[PDB]
Amino acid sequence: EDEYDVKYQMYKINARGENLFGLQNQKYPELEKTDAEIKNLNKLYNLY
Amino acid sequence: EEAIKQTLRNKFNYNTRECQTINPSIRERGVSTEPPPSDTICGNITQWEIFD
Repeated sequence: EDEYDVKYQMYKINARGENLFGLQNQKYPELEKTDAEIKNLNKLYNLY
Repeated sequence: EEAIKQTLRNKFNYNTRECQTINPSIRERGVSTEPPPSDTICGNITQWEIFD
C-alpha cells in the first residue's frame, strides 16, 4: 500500500505537467488503473 | 483532431488575465439654499429730528 502510495504521488506530479502541454492524459489513465488496483489493496489494508 | 486543438491551447500559449477599472460608489444627497431673511424697516425724517 505504501509502495503504491509512493507511485500515486509521482502520478499527481506527472498529471500537473500533462495539463500544461494539453497532452491527452492516456499514460495517466494507465497509472490511474495501477492506482485503482493500489486503492483496492488500500481498502484491504483499511480493513486489516 | 478535436483533442489536438485543446492540446494546441496551453497555459504558456494563452494566459487568461482579469482587469477592472476603479469605479466610485454612487451617492444621493440633498442641498437646500435659502437666502438671508429680509426685514421691513420704517423710518421718518423731519428737519427737527435731524437737527435734534
